[PDB]
Amino acid sequence: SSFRRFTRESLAAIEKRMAEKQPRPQLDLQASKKLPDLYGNPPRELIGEPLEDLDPFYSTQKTFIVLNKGKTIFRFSATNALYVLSPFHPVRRAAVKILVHSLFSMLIMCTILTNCVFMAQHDPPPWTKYVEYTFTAIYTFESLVKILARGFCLHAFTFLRDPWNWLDFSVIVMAYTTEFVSALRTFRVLRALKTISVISGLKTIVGALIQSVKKLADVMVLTVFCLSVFALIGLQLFMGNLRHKCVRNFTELNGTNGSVEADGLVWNSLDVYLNDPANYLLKNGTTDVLLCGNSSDAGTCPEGYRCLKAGENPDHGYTSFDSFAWAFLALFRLMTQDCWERLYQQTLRSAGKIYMIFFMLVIFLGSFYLVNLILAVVAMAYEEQNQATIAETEEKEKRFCCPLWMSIKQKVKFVVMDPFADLTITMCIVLNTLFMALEHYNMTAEFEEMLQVGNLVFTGIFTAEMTFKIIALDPYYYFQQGWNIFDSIIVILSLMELGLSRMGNLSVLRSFRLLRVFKLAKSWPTLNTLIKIIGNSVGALGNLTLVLAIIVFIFAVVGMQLFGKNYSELRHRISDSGLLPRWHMMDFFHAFLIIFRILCGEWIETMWDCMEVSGQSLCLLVFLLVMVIGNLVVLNLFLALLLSSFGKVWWRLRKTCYRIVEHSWFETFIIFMILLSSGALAFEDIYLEERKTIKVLLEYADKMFTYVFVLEMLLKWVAYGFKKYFTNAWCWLDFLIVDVSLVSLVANTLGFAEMGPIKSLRTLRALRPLRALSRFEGMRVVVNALVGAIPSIMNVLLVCLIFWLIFSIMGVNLFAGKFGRCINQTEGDLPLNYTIVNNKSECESFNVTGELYWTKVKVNFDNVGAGYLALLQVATFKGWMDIMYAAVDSRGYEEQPQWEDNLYMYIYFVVFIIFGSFFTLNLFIGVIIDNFNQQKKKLGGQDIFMTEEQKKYYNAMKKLGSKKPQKPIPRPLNKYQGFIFDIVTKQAFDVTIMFLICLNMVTMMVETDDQSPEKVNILAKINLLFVAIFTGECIVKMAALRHYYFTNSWNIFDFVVVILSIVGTVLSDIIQKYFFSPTLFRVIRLARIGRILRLIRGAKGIRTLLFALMMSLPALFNIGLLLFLVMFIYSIFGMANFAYVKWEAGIDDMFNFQTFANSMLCLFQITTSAGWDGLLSPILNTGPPYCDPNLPNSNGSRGNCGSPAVGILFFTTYIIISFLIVVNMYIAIILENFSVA
Ligand SMILES: *[C@@H]1O[C@H](CO)[C@@H](O[C@@H]2O[C@H](CO)[C@@H](O[C@@H]3O[C@H](CO[C@H]4O[C@H](CO[C@H]5O[C@H](CO)[C@@H](O)[C@H](O)[C@@H]5O)[C@@H](O)[C@H](O)[C@@H]4O)[C@@H](O)[C@H](O)[C@@H]3O)[C@H](O)[C@H]2NC(C)=O)[C@H](O)[C@H]1NC(C)=O
Ligand SMILES: C[C@@H](OC(=O)c1ccccc1)C1=CC[C@@]23OCCN(C)C[C@@]12C[C@@H](O)[C@]12O[C@]4(O)CC[C@@]1(C)[C@H](CC=C32)C4
Ligand SMILES: C[C@@H](OC(=O)c1ccccc1)C1=CC[C@@]23OCCN(C)C[C@@]12C[C@@H](O)[C@]12O[C@]4(O)CC[C@@]1(C)[C@H](CC=C32)C4
Ligand SMILES: CC(C)CCC[C@@H](C)[C@H]1CC[C@H]2[C@@H]3CC=C4C[C@@H](OC(=O)CCC(=O)O)CC[C@]4(C)[C@H]3CC[C@]12C
Ligand SMILES: CC(C)CCC[C@@H](C)[C@H]1CC[C@H]2[C@@H]3CC=C4C[C@@H](OC(=O)CCC(=O)O)CC[C@]4(C)[C@H]3CC[C@]12C
Ligand SMILES: *[C@@H]1O[C@H](CO)[C@@H](O[C@@H]2O[C@H](CO)[C@@H](O)[C@H](O)[C@H]2NC(C)=O)[C@H](O)[C@H]1NC(C)=O
Repeated sequence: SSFRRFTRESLAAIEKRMAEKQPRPQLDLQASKKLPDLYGNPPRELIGEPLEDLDPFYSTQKTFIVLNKGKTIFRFSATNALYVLSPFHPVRRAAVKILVHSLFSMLIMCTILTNCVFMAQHDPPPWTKYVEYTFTAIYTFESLVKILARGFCLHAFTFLRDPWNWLDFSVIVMAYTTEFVSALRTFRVLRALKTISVISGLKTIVGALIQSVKKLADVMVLTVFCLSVFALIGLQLFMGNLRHKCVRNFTELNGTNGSVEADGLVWNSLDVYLNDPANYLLKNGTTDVLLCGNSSDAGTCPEGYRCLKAGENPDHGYTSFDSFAWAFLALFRLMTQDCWERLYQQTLRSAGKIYMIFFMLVIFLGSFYLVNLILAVVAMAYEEQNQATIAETEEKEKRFCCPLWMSIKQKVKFVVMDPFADLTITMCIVLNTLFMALEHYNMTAEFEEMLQVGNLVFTGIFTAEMTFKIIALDPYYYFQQGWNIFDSIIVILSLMELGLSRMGNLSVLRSFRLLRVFKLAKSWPTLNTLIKIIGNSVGALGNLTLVLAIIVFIFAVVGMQLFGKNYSELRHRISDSGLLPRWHMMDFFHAFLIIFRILCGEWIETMWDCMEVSGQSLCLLVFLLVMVIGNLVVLNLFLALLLSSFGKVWWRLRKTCYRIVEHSWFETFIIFMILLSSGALAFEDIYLEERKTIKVLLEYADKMFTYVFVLEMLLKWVAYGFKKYFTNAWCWLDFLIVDVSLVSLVANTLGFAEMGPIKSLRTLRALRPLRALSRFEGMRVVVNALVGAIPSIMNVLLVCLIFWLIFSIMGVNLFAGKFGRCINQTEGDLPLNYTIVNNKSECESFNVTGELYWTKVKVNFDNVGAGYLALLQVATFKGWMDIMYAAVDSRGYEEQPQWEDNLYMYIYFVVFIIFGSFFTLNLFIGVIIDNFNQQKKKLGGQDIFMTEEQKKYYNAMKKLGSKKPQKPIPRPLNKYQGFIFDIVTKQAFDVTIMFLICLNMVTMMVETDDQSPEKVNILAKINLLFVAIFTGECIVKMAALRHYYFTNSWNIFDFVVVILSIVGTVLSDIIQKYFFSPTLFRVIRLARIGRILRLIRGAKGIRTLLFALMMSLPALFNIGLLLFLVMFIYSIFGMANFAYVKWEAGIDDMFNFQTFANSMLCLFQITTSAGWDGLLSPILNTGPPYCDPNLPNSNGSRGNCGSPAVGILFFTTYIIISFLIVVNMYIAIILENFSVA
């Protein structure tokens, strides 16, 4: 009834309606949406035909509606298209019929996919010109349909009205313009964006992505403000420090126009001499110029070398603090924590070791807090649209031999359904995934046969279960749920591998039997959650994954044809020695890998190579665009998955010691000893034997510490009950520590020192700091929080252990003994060509001069135990470079590697990261969030990481943030004071002050290392004007008030910053006429960022976000008290174990474990899980030709080798322990951010 064929009388009626016409359309009637069944199913004769409009909102105007077989509402234009085409024209009727046809949409979709394939081919064949013409013809043909059906721009719903249709018009007009330097074809890849327009599902997701980034202006402004403020701090502190180089010593010849000579050569001038790169000193191992510093903490050049400022720069010239432009980039990289340890070591080496305080604040105030603030908002923004989407569903519902065969069929059915049969199958699955885990590199004939024989017996059992199941219930009913389907495909996949094994030279399908371990999800709940996370990404979140896949492909082909030509021609400017670059862009597969590497968080490493090849300006835009856009989609996908898927004497003495134990003076006495005993541990450096008076003093102190603590335990034992002491977990912790100390002391006095087990027990003195946990309530409440999560953490670790067991066994099968390289020690650690040494047999054949060592990668796939460490390094993105490089080079069993031979081994590492590092991490954070949410509810809706006293202060300080607008200040009746009051209280005065802050902020970015005296004087004069006017505006605003400086707390911040600026601006003039400050002048110069910090008053969004950090300050302090204690404990472990190790990649002469100061620097670097692979490598190696045992050492030890056993345990546990504590910090801000919203 409602639907009818369009008629001219109906058009005239709509005209009359518009006539007397000269407040919201219905959601259910919007375009590209399904029509409700209330109006009725359109007849087959009316589908694809013009029908009158249904919504009264558009009834006034000339609009009409069509529907397809799928009943999608389409609103076209009824006004004359192109001024000649009436809506009733037969050609227009044919055009609109083909526009709504679902077959037409599939035609465009298939064409785009074919075009996307043809755009990924570098150096296309010359016959593709017709294909480009055909794609141009098709795209113009479908574009002409829109013009022939809707108009061009004139009437409401038209072609160039929806923003997405501009893309099609731009593509066709640009394609024809090209048909009417060759790098301008990069615009043709925009045809891949048309996929989003074709699929209606993808369009809404893109709209959701824009909304997510729209709710980020306050955070993005704060992020830019924080980075710019920190850049000015870094600029004024390390201005030109990175240019320090160990220039060779020289002497100046007398006369001869000031010529300078080297040891044997002569240079014309000092400028020419020093700028030469052949007289510097390269760092050991790497090809890096060794930085230095005149400070007492920075590095030192060896004999014959001196520290001089002049030089080019580190990292080809792109890593410097000389200008604000470089300072911003060098600190945005710190914000992302992409290779930040390289800048961490370079700045400490050049400036000094004390400057790690600056890196601590940048990593916290700029990286840890700000990135988490970004992630907190995206989760908040998604929760807002998720609620609305669910709300739109709620309102929709409110409105609305045969008898023998049968006899044996039921008999086997009885056996199959029996629960013991299923349990044995699960037990068989567990054994099968464990028997085949007994795979290593150096096998034997018997072991390989036993493992091979075990394959058929396990495969044969599964076939019998499948054979019995297909006949038991029903052949058709057997398929049913996918659990039965999944078993069928896997069991027949193994049979294909076994049948192929007769000719199976390349057998890898046997590694797919591990997928049967997923059958354990029936009983395991956590395994089910992991499957649901993966299923949601391909299921309900299919569109979001498709958008990410589409975006990654586009950025892969954008860079392939933009930098592909330059990479091939200028490969020598980025080649290691003489070969191709490892990460180039001349091929699509390598182009995609760089995009994937950028998504993983490593961008600047490949940015330097591209900037040195193609162009600095262009490479900066593309690499940063994929960094912002790529992470925005990935973070949206990661957060979407997480939220969607989730006698009287005895009595008398007992009372006396009870009183003394409970006395407060006793409690602080023990705390004093706990801190002192922990402090003396760090004193045992490698120079202890040199200091004769400190080694005996520490030994006496150790005796006193173990005598006081024993007395304390005895007093508690006598006073408190035996059950009371042993029922307290904290008291048990102290009991073990003292027991270890007592055993070591009693063994030393017994004359049984320096033995095997006793000497290992002395190292366990590093657990002495653990006694401080039970005393400070700030740390005890944090420990109480992580103890409650131990059952939840253990469940996730088992699932990740099973998930990583599949990849480790599969990785062992793919690579086992293929990581061996026959290196030549005379040259260096460089694999040789196969034209000389082909395998291990040939390497030993030429082993006549004793210089060919068949070494192997320290972290490799030789067995499941060794494979677990490699997966950990790959998943953590630390040290994975040396794994993929040695894996995409494998050339068979015990064969010499070749450049990119077996190149597609990169796919194995990419898939693992998507599954074992992305989805696995998503499961862990989801469980931890769920667990700690339960603890908050269990505790009574109170913060978990906060003490009782801190709660009072935080609650009291929370009320301080209440906005209570006070009454206006009375006008002073001094005429002149009243006049200045009127011109000051006006808000326009604050705008002028705010404008002056930006000008002062701008004039500090002009600072550069190459500062001429004329530029210095002009800037000094400009600063003098700024400090004068600011004092003037402070002296007139205060003059009007004169009695209420206490109120408006921002009015005291500017008063002290002006006084500080007044002190600074007069000391600088004094300093020029007084003793020159070597480094104190930098501080007073740098103390001017207070003016920049005055912008908080005028920014509401910035102030609110900063208020959340102040809320989370007491919570973060408690968590950080524990992390530093753990870092302190591990540092003492490092000095006792990893001292006197060979200096190598991660262990320089300044970042070793010899001293507490040096070990503290290393552990802070590993706290962010950065560069832990580089530090682990010098411990893993043992024996020649890498290490050299039987080497004399000062502290009794011998040999500079490493300990692979404890070296792996030390770094693996600390990486995990730090991550849990860091995660505790990530959510503490989020909960505070959610509450403050
Ligand atoms: C090719 O041919 C060479 C020479 O025959 C082989 O090199 C030897 O390989 C064996 C193992 O197969 C090594 O034996 C090991 O020796 C350890 C004791 O240390 C020995 O060398 C120490 C000297 O230091 C060496 O390394 C440093 C660098 O760290 C160099 O600067 C030195 O020049 C030395 O090369 C000394 O203490 C002393 O010489 C020791 O003998 C021992 O702890 C191990 O258990 C093992 O027995 C041997 O050291 C290697 N070199 C020597 C001296 O012969 C090479 O393996 C062959 N490669 C193949 C596979 O073809
Ligand atoms: C964050 C994540 O990815 C990145 O690092 C990353 C960096 C830049 C851009 C994008 C991503 C991690 C890499 C691996 C990891 O490494 C430790 C340090 N990181 C910070 C934490 C992660 C995640 C952790 O849950 C953990 O992953 C596990 O699979 C499960 C539990 C885990 C503790 C186990 C051991 C190491 C893990 C194994
Ligand atoms: C730098 C940063 O590291 C990370 O946690 C981190 C996490 C993820 C990625 C990268 C890095 C820190 C986060 C919190 C911290 O504790 C953790 C350990 N680090 C080394 C030191 C920081 C910073 C410190 O200034 C400190 O922050 C405070 O808020 C103020 C002073 C502080 C000493 C107090 C106690 C602990 C702090 C509390
Ligand atoms: C994630 C979605 C929105 C896709 C984003 C794609 C853009 C990052 C690409 C698409 C087209 C590209 C442009 C295509 C062509 C050129 C011309 C090029 O200059 C030339 O004249 C060619 C090179 C030369 O000869 O020097 C500079 C880069 C630029 C603007 C490219 C910049 C990067 C663009 C905008
Ligand atoms: C009963 C359940 C709770 C046991 C859980 C054990 C797991 C925590 C796994 C994870 C990693 C495993 C380790 C991985 C590798 C090895 C090396 C393995 O020794 C070798 O085969 C040498 C390998 C080499 O160095 O080449 C001995 C077992 C061990 C310590 C494994 C012991 C069991 C571990 C700790
Ligand atoms: C290992 O590397 C060296 C080069 O560092 C190869 O060349 C030898 O180098 C030494 C020292 O310069 C010369 O004295 C020899 O005459 C060189 N031998 C030659 C010509 O090969 C050395 O050959 C390599 N080791 C091998 C392959 O035995």
